[PDB]
Amino acid sequence: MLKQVEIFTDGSCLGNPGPGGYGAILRYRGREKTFSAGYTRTTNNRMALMAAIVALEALKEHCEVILSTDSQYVRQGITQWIHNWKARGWKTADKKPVKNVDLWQRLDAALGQHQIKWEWVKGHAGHPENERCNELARAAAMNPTLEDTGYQVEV
Ligand SMILES: [Mn+2]
Repeated sequence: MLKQVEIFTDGSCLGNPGPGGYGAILRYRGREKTFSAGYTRTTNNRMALMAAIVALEALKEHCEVILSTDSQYVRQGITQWIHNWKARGWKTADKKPVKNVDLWQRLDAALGQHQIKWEWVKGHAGHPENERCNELARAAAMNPTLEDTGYQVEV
């Protein structure tokens, strides 16, 4: 009846923009899979989206996902803009390209693959997993090996 999985995520960036990284943990009945990658020039918002995107796309079957993130930006996108974006060809109020459309569309595609249960956490603090994701994100940010291809300007 759909395996239940828990995903923890964290995006971290040394600047705005600047080197950044994402950290994600996927827990299933005890065991977990780690995901991390560093980029030379990106933003915290994009890394936060990427963390979720990567964890979700790694699932090979429909699952019930409890997705935890401390990103206020992802929370706002998910809870207040995603709906209208799709129902509008991904354009703002006065018909204009939405910021980070490349990652939001990719996330939306992965979210539609599962039964999602978002968990809006307030920072790492007392969440072992998210704290762990932050560590991985920072570590990747300090040793970036990829370019955030979908990032240009508009900041
Ligand atoms: Mn964080």
